[PDB]
Order: sequence, then structure tokens, then C-alpha cells
Amino acid sequence: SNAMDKKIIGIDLGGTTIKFAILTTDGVVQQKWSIETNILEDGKHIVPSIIESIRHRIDLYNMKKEDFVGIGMGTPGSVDIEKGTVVGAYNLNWTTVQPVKEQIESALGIPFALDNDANVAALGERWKGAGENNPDVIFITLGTGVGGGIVAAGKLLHGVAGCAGEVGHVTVDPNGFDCTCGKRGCLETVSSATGVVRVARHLSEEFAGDSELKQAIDDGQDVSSKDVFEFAEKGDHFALMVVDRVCFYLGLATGNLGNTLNPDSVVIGGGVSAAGEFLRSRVEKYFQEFTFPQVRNSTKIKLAELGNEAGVIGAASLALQFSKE
Amino acid sequence: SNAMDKKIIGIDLGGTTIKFAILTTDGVVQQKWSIETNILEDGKHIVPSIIESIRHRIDLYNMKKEDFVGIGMGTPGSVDIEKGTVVGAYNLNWTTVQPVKEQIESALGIPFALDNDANVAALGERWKGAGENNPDVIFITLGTGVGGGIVAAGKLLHGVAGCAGEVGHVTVDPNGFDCTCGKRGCLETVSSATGVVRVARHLSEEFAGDSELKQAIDDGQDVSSKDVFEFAEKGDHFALMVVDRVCFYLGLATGNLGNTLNPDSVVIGGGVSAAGEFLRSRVEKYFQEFTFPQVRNSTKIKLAELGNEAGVIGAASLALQFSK
Ligand SMILES: [Mg+2]
Ligand SMILES: [Mg+2]
Ligand SMILES: [Zn+2]
Ligand SMILES: [Zn+2]
Repeated sequence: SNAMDKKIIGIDLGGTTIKFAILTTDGVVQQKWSIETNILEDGKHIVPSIIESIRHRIDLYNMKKEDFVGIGMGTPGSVDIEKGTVVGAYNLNWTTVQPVKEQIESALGIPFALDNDANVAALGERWKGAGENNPDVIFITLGTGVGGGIVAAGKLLHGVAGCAGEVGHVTVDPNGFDCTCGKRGCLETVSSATGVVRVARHLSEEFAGDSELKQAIDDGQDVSSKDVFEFAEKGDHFALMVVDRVCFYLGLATGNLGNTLNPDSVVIGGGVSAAGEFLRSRVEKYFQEFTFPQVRNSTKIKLAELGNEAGVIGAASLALQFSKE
Repeated sequence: SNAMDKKIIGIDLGGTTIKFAILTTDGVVQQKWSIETNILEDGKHIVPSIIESIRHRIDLYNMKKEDFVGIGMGTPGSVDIEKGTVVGAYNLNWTTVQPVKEQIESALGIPFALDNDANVAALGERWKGAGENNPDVIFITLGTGVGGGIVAAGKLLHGVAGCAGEVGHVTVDPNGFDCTCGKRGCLETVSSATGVVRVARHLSEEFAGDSELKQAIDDGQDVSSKDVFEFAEKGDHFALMVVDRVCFYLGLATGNLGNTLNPDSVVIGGGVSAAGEFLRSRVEKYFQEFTFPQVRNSTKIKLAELGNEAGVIGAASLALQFSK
């Protein structure tokens, strides 16, 4: 049927790779593709590369432009939704406000929406993943950095400056490690790929025994969070001390999100989450310590179900605001 | 009978008086009245008195049910919004489930909604007080307990079990005092009228130098929070220490709300907020320490501006759900 010919495009713009998908309006992925993110020359090539990659795909496959209901994009930094504008994407070399919506919509002639990259991932997990289309879902992504998205009373939250959802920068330890954001004791300092290592680098001195994990940490290895958790599951007394510390802080931060927002679920995604049930459990355990009874007995600690496709899926969902009603 | 000019009713049910207002749908006050709260007989007279007072008023003003979009009520107790019931408002003697929404609609034929005190105070300040009607406003109320409400993307938040906005039970110290709720180090534990005093009586013992605050505690006087704030305002060195502490915790909690929700404002109200700028400015200092720049330099700390009128105006706004 003619409804089944409609398509939406999602863009997942990351510091290293830009991923695209074409999906049905029900959010089933029809095609995926990617390119490198060119950050050279103050990142002026990024938006043209995205425009070019979409023009070429449409042309390559002789696609019908009017099948497309619209394009949704997730981007690093903070987004003014009304403006279609991106500020704070320093990792991209955008030091100045970027009129991304204007450029793409203009170039492509198909309606465009954009949002922050974890925000859009949050929408993806709500729509097709662990969020289960609940009106109240918090997404937290642990990878290179710590990011998040909040859907509350059915809507994605942005706040006054587009910074709602920034849970990586919740202070879990007023006396903790220096964060790049410019304060100390952010969740991100203790829970990103790099934060877990840092927590392990500093607990090492509190462990008089030896273990395969302690040896590699002490040697200067940047062991993945996955490997750290795997040593823990496998019984490594040092890995178990590090995981314990890490999930304490994730439990405090997610707990206080539960206490304030009471979402149906907090969904944990990103690379670390491959660690699976062993991580979900330890997070849930400290979440339980830190939450009041009504929140304990209602808000659930979940793992992401979509892996790295949540971005393109969530981004795509922003395009649905353009459907003919 | 002008359908282009319907009105909303707000009700603020307190333990001693019940406040009413009629507003236009834009929230301009047309009429305010109050009656006392009769709690005798397990609180069984309260909703009939409200109905009577509203019926009578409707009759005075030659109004009819069709001139009203709805009625909203703020109440203490444990509320189920969907059902429209209340339970556990012990200052009301409401120890059994009160079918408030049934009583109201079945007597008045005007649609009714209800919510908790704090939430409705939040709606008020967001709409007509310090929130300036911005879509993202967090209100927190300091007093005998710590309570709150959050408006985000223009909607009050309730969460899946109706607990959203419960700021007083955010963990500010993983190893702090025992909270009534069952866990340690809840904000309520340090920043309620009772919490402030708790902090004073727990630091005095280490402090040695001279302060009128410390001598009074050590005389055996029943020190209050307005008293602690009093003494610090006069320069009492130990009392400033206790305020610093309370504000550190308040900074952290509001700071983290700032980091997760980035509202245009965090509005601080209730009894402890009587200290005014003396309070606000210390809270803002720790809020700044605990936020990252983009939030630090957008979300504002503000004092509540409506005082005791926030409740009735925010309760009126519940009625707007029934428009058209
Ligand atoms: Mg986000
Ligand atoms: Mg509330
Ligand atoms: Zn930070
Ligand atoms: Zn508590």
C-alpha cells in the first residue's frame, strides 16, 4: 500500500563516523551506510558531506524524493530546537553556532529536524528498544563520554539552554576527579571508558593482593570497561572492587534521577552496556539503596536493546512530526 | 452564559483554612474567598463544606455549571490523581480513602482534578510568580518538610508512580542522617526547619569558639531554624558554619537538578526561604560550584514570589486540562 512507500532518514553524526539509515515510518531499518567525519577546517565540511552523502544515495539507487517524509539528525553539542541550531560541539571544531537545519533543509528540499545525539538515542530506545514507548524514560549512554536523554510526560526534555539530559555531568563526588566540563566529581569521570580505568588506577593502591586486572592497570593499559567487568564476572577480586565503586556512583546518580523524575525505566546503553546483566545488576543494587520506597518499587533499571542503531532510529523518529495528518 | 468566557476554580486545602479562587483561563484573579477547615469526625465534613461554599458562590454570582471549565484542588496527603482520591492527610484526620473527585463531580457536575500541595504551588509560581511562565521551572519548598514540583517542556511531571518532583528525598550525603523514608542523607534531613536544627546540634559539639548559637544549644534552649538563620545574619561565626553546610547540600541538590533538567529557574519557597537573599545567595554560590558552565550561566536561582497565593492559582490551572 502507498503508506508503505513512505520513508524517513535518520542521521547519527559522531566525532569519528556519520551513520545514516532509511527506515519505514514504523521505524524498521531498510538501508544503512556511513562516512568518516571530516573535522578539518573548523568542521565546515561536515554538513556538506552529509548533504552529498544523501544526494548520492538517492541518485545511486534512483530513489523517489517524495517518498521521504523527512530527515532527523542527532549531533554532538546542544541544540536549539526552534532555531535548528547547534552550539557546543567543540569535538567537531564548531566553535561558532551552526545553522545546520537551515543548510540541510535548504540543500535537500525535504523537511529536517535535529536534536542532541544522546537525546535522539533516547528516543530510539523508547520507540523500538527497552523504553517500551513509556511516557517517562531516562536514557544514559556510557562510552567515550557519558550522555543521556530524558523523556518525561511524553516529551523529550531540553531545558532553557538545551542541556537537559546531561547526566554525565551530575556531581557524584563533590571532592572527585577533575572533569573537562570544568568542575570535579562528574559521573563521567568515573563511568566513561576512561573513567573506569581512572577509578581502577586509583583503587589499585587499596588492593594489596594481585590479579590479572591490577597488573594490566598498573602497567598503563587502557583496558576496556567490558574487560574490567569480564574480570569481575570471572571472579577477579580487584575487578570486583572497581565495578563496585563504579556502580555505586551510577547507582547514586540514577537513583537521584529516579527520586526526582520517577521514570518507568532508566535505560543503560553505550559500549560499556555490552557487559550485560552483571553491570545492570550492580547498578540496580545501588539504585535500590539510594531511592525512596515509592521509587524503588516502580522505576526499573534496564539495558539498552538496540545497540548502536538507537541513534539512527531515534533520529529518524524526529522526522515523524512532518507526516501528512 | 458566555461560552467565550468560562472561568476556572482553584481550591487550596490547608489544615486550618480552605482557600478558593475564580480566575479567567488566562489566570487573572476574578474572586477569592476562604472558609475554615473543619477536621472533626475523621475529616468527613471537609468536602461537603467545599461543595456548599462553591454551590453558594455560584448562586450569589448568578453563575451556572456551564460557565466553568473545571475545578482544581491542591491537597495534603497521598494522592491518586487518576481516581481523584486522597489518603494519609493526617492533619485533616483523613485516615481512610477520600473519594474527593466523585464527591465534587457528583454534587456540582463540573469536572475536577486534584494534585499534591507542592505540585500545585509549583504550577502557581511557574505560571504567575518567579517562573514567569517559562516552560521549564522547578519549585522547591522548604519548611516543616522539603517538597517540590517540576514543570518541564510546559507540563507538570508525575513519573510512572506519581513521585516525580520529590526533591526532599534526593540523597545529598550517602553517609548522613537517617531519613523518615528509610534511607540516609536525604536533603529533607538537612534543609527542612527540623533539618537545619539537626545540622546545628551535630556540629556544635566540635566547635569551640564563641557563638551565641552554640551557648544556647548548650544552655538547653529549644533552638529553631529562623534562630540559626538569625544568628548567622548577625555574624555569629558558628551559625554561618551551619548555614554554609545547609547551603552546600541545597547547592548540590539544586545544582544536579540544573545539570539534568536545565530549567530557566529553580524557585525556592516555603518557610525557611524567609531569610530571603541571605539564603538565596549562599544557595546560588554552591549551585555554581556544582553545575557545568552552560547550565551555571543559564539556569537561575530565584525566590518564590507568590507566597501563600501560589497554591490556589496553581490549583486553578489544573482545571485547564478540561478546556474545549
Ligand atoms: Mg542529551
Ligand atoms: Mg510534588
Ligand atoms: Zn563534568
Ligand atoms: Zn528521605
